[PDB]
Amino acid sequence: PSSNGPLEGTRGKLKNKPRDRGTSPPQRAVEEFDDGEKVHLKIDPSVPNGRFHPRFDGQTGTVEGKQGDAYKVDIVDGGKEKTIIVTAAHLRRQE
Amino acid sequence: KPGAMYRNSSKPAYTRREYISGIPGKKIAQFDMGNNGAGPTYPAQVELVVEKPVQIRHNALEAARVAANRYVQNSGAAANYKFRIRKFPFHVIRENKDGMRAPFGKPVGTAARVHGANHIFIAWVNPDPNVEEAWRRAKMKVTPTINIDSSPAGNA
Amino acid sequence: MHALVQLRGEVNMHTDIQDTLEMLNIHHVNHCTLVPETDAYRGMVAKVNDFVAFGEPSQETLETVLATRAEPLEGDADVDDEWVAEHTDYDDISGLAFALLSEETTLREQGLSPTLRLHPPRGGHDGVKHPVKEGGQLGKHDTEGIDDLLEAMR
Amino acid sequence: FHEMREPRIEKVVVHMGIGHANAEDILGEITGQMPVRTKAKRTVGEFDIREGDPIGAKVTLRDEMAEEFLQTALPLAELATSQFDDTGNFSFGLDVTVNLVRPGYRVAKRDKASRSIPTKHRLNPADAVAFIESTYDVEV
Amino acid sequence: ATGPRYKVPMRRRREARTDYHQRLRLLKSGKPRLVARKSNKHVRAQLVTLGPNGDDTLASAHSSDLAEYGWEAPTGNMPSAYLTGLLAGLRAQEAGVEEAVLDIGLNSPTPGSKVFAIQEGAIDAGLDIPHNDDVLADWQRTRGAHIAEYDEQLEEPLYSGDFDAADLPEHFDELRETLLDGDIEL
RNA sequence: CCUGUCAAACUCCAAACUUACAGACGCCGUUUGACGCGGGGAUUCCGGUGCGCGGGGUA
RNA sequence: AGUGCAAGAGCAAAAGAUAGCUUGACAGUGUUCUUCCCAACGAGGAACGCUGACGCGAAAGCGUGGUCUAGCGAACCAAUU
RNA sequence: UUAGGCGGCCACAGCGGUGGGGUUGCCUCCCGUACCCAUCCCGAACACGGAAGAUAAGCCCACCAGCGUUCCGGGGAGUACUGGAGUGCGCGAGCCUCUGGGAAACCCGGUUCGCCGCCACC
Ligand SMILES: [Cl-]
Ligand SMILES: [Cl-]
Ligand SMILES: [Mg+2]
Ligand SMILES: [Mg+2]
Ligand SMILES: [Mg+2]
Ligand SMILES: [Mg+2]
Ligand SMILES: [Mg+2]
Ligand SMILES: [Mg+2]
Ligand SMILES: [Mg+2]
Ligand SMILES: [Mg+2]
Ligand SMILES: [Mg+2]
Ligand code: NA
Ligand code: NA
Ligand code: NA
Ligand code: NA
Ligand code: NA
Ligand code: NA
Repeated sequence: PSSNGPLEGTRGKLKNKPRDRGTSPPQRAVEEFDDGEKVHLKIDPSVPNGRFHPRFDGQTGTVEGKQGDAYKVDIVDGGKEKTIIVTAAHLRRQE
Repeated sequence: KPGAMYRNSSKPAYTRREYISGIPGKKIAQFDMGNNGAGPTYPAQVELVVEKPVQIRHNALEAARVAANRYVQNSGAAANYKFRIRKFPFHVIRENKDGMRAPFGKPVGTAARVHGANHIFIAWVNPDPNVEEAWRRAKMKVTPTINIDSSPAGNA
Repeated sequence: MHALVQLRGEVNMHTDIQDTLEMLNIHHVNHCTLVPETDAYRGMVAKVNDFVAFGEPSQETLETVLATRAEPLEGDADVDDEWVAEHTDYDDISGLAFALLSEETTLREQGLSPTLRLHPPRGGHDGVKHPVKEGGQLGKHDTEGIDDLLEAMR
Repeated sequence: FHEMREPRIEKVVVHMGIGHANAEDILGEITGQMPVRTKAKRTVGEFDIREGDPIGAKVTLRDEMAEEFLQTALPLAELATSQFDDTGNFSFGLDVTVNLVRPGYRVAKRDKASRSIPTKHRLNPADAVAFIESTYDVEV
Repeated sequence: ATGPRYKVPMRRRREARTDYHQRLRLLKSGKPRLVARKSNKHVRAQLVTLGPNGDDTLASAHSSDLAEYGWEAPTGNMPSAYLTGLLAGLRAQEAGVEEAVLDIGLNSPTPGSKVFAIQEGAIDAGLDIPHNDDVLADWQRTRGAHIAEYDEQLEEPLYSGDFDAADLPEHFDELRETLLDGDIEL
């Protein structure tokens, strides 16, 4: 890479297809998850806040409590265990 | 310089003029020749088909075209035929003209990427194939071996 | 049910391929295993497709091989009819063979080593540089094709 | 069908596009209600570089205030045709514009469930000339 | 519409019915919404909750089914609003609902407006709702005093036939009084 | 309207493939203690080649 | 279009424009991720909490500066609360 | 749902167009400014009060595919590209065979002129 900011090489993953453009539906930003649930991590290009480091897009972690309205999801980066602060706006229930 | 230096399609496509400057103009005079006022309403239609993917510098394009059309004056300056070269030299080419230090070359020319089996030239004639000869001379000045293919023409 | 026979060595073969052969109980050239035709097992043999020889053997051939090259989970003991009878659910080799082919049981389930360590093909095989459709000995085979190999390595 | 299809005057805007005013006063009397400032956009050579800046006034008249005005405005105008909108509007003159439309226009001006008026229900230049011409004067 | 790349607004945005930015802030509370809506002739009050396939209305009240309790007056006014609010508020209580936040949709937050009246009614019914007292009408206007006095400038009945000539903010009390005890559907 | 061409820093499209998690089979571990945790000792931080994919360069 | 400035990205009853009011560019203490993929490493950065005090709004709520990714700096000594 | 309110998915729902619908009841347009409230100017809007009129808008209902979109058949195409294998071919660029996957454009014919949830309601 020529630089090392968090958004390096995120043109694709943090952009919306022309039609999914614009403010997202509120239903999924309010969704409630229970500790132990498996959730898929994916940033909503239209939703500014509650994001996590782009490197984790694609992860499937486990909800383990929350902080404020945001949730605390445990994932495993390679072989390292990590906790991710993320809002519902960027989570989906597995299965 | 020799075609040896630029005839292969091994490099990335380099054509974004918004990021490249100082690109030499093309030597190709025209792409439409003959009676361009008329539409392809001819009995016969022969084509020059490249047999290998290659890069053809605008140099060779102009030399090959001239050699063909300039000859198609076996039919006359305003003869009844229409000649078309369908490829344009989009691929910008450099040369590293310091040794291998900061070697990204400087724009020196342009070439056209043609894949094996494409037709680079297409002429339209009435049962008067002098054009077949105009191409024996044309593929004489381009790197690849070529195939002179006739399409609408069961008048053998 | 297909008969799997490693015909190419480990040196230079992809690790993820070698691991697969090992997951299928084959750890040496010429070793053979019997594998059920399931989606999961099918995916595996496909990945191993270039270093092996496989196919569905005929009742007889399986029987010949079982008799000649089958072994207990441990020990020298020859697996002959009597062994099969006094140790398995079946009454003789044929009984076993049939059950295997119809994929009703496995060499393990019957206290037998999952591997039939064959002998080098007598007369030599067709080559390990080309598949069957090319006159080689790699890849899927005919029931008649597999039988010839298996029998030559009996 | 009709009655709810027949034209009507909705606001008459009287504005003086000056270039920098004292003019409001006459607009106030000519109409009958306070004028509104007219700021401008973009910086330009006519020493009009100031973005927010008084450069004229306007007055939007509705109902009687609009008729009672046109009952003198129109007489001071001759023109017609070509000088008409594609939506049945027209401006003449100090400017005086007349916006014309049919009964269910609020559907497009309200907040809730607003909607654009269907082309069919729009007012045509012709259907406009008729209505007005049929009110103390002549077309072309 | 124009091309593959064109962006069509959410249906409820096209219909110009739902303000999705406000809806999101509304849903933040995690409480039921006290939907206050109006019509030229009526006034509706719903207590909506969130659901898997859309919202769930647990309790509602329409200014029309107000007569069902003795309403003999128009239904597009302040007293009407309050009452519909109180009625819905009560049915709400019966439903086990205890608190809600005021959703006034695309309406304006104007002081003494009918939506706030609706809110006042719901609150009195016993529903716990985040509000601000001095944005509400001064009781008398809620009663319908502003309309009675308007008919004082009579000369011609404010009500075409309807009931009464000088109108009745008293009819308002009798009704509120009624709703605060027993009766069916409450 | 017709007709001739393109894109490492274009995309209305779009693989193979790589990848998170889960289940199944396989293999493995429960006297050969896997997975994991804590600690002691390193060596090492001139690499090279083939193949696939590359970027530069006439090579 | 605009959003201060590269480039890529976000945004339309707004994140843009205008108006009005306001100083949350507030004090304190943390969790997490990043810096440093995996996989140890400081300063710095960000997201998300809690406590206190405020601003605005009818209210939900929004404000931990400017939409996001650049604008930064150890120990020792000095000055200051 | 003989016309309503809140929504979910967010064009299969968009764009354009045709036909139909309100005798007491619904939504509207509509009528009107004493009040709450309101326009840097206007009861236009916002807000409030109300029924003389109307079904012309909107809206609801039925339907049309010309454009945009979604999905499907057949053709393009097992083509392009591609994971694994090769003492197969080619001066080489590169190609070929076996194995496991497998497209895009475009053409022709269908589909699509929203689906679903909660509440209320001759
Ligand atoms: Cl993170
Ligand atoms: Cl409403
Ligand atoms: Mg990329
Ligand atoms: Mg043994
Ligand atoms: Mg021999
Ligand atoms: Mg051999
Ligand atoms: Mg990759
Ligand atoms: Mg911010
Ligand atoms: Mg020092
Ligand atoms: Mg100091
Ligand atoms: Mg009609
Ligand atoms: Na979106
Ligand atoms: Na130098
Ligand atoms: Na040649
Ligand atoms: Na840090
Ligand atoms: Na001003
Ligand atoms: Na209508």
